[PDB]
Amino acid sequence: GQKFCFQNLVHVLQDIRYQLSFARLRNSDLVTALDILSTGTSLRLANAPTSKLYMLSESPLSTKQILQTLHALNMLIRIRLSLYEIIPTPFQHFTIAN
Amino acid sequence: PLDSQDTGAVSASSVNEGFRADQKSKDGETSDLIKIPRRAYELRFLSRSLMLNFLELLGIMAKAPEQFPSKVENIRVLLLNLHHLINDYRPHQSRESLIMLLEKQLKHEESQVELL
Amino acid sequence: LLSKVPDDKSRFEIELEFVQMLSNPWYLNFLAQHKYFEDEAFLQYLEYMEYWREPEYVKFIIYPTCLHMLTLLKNPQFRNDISRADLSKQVNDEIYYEW
Amino acid sequence: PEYHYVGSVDYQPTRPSAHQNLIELYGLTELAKKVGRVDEFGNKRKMRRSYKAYIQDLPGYNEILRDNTIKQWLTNPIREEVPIDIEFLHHVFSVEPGIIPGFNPKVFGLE
Amino acid sequence: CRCTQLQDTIDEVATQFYSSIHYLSSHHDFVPLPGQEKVSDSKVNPISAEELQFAQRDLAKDLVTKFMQIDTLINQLPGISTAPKHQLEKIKKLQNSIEEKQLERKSLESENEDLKLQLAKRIETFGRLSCVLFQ
Repeated sequence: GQKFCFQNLVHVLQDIRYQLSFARLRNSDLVTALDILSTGTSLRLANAPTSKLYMLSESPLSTKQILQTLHALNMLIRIRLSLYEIIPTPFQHFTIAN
Repeated sequence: PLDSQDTGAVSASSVNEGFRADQKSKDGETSDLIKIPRRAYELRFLSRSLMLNFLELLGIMAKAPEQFPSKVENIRVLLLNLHHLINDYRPHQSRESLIMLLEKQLKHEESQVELL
Repeated sequence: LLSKVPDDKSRFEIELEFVQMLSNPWYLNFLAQHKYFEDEAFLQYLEYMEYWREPEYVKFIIYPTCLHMLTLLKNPQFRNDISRADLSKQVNDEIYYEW
Repeated sequence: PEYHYVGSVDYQPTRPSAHQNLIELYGLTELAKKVGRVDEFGNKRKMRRSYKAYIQDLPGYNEILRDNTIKQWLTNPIREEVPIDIEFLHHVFSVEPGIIPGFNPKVFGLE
Repeated sequence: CRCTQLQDTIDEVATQFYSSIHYLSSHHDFVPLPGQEKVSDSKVNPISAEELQFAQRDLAKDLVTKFMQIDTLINQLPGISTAPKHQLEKIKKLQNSIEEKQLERKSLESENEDLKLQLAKRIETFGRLSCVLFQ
């Protein structure tokens, strides 16, 4: 019975420690909460390679956007080509199309 | 639940307090002749008290083990009060952390505006 | 065509828990093995799960992952690869690391 | 100026204490003398693993068997008495002197 | 930050309570009295008498240091009004502030992108012209 007493005390102490973890409260992860305002876990996607490879964008594509992409793209090929190192001389005349 | 857990709901709560808007309470009472903030003093007090109650516990183990339930109850309420009170500290801390975050967004905003 | 037998309150308790299940990757893997992604009804029910992103509703959801998981599952090639065990482990490990 | 819950309850020590030599206290020392591994003179005490020490006194070659029936006779104890008709058993027990096959008197252990 | 860590320290204290007692119960206790010490060596797993004393002294030191740490952290603790009015007002000021700064950014950003389009056109003229003429 005396031994049982020792053990029993240890178990009660563990139990109240358990209740202890149940009673504390920790400062909010506002980051995750704000990400979930916008309905994704932005963290888990950016971080993950399998997410980013299997991620897919929202289906709307702004057609005014895609024009502006095109403009910036053409413009960027001009950038490249003007400072692209090697053009073959038969290629020396080029048109930066649409 | 729909709201967070309550300390009075679990066991007996050793103290109560409230601080006014834009004011804090600190007083000078004598145990080691302290002159310090009032919430913190109640804390320190509960902690040293817990220390002592544990010393008691060791004793009642080496002298009469079957008596421990009483004393571990002392211990338990002391810890639970410690926590309930620390919990009373947090909401301001969460708010000021949000403040610091909003301050970061503003800083990025003004810096981005000026860079532009 | 059996008559529907649902409950109002119960099915939002349930739809919350189901979203949670969607957070688990292994549940997605089993789901794919069982070829639940073959059914169009399932995919419409997924869009019905989109109601859970709304603020008052998402305020209830416990595990954020599911939301992300849901957008992940909108790609069908992803569905056939969560049938795969290797990718499954990749996903689990990816959370575990974020965690 | 007083901390809470400190000395709230007074307790006397436990009635028997482990620190006391309980063998003496409850008078088991004579038992230990009688059954211990070591004699009080210091010589060793031999104790058969079986109870042969008591079968040793009794006549006959006696094998040691394991039968839990007396336990069962205690789980299902019987009523207060059984009827007994001496004359019938006298009649039943008169047996002809002829031999009995397959039975040896080794159990008798006369020789 | 501070508050959560201190919370962790009191949790640490409780864990130390039962951990300590359990360690002590686990390790050798046999005390002979009058009689001679004798052990069930296997189940016993004894430790040296000196090892015992040293270990319990060490355990006391660890616990008292934990309590000192909690005390000093309580001193580290800065007093704050439980009332959120001051913070809330700060909050509202920041939100209004970032709002108006965001409006200014938006105006200057539209003007920016218009400018960018203009210069981009002049660029494009330059590039095709230069290429053709020199080549």
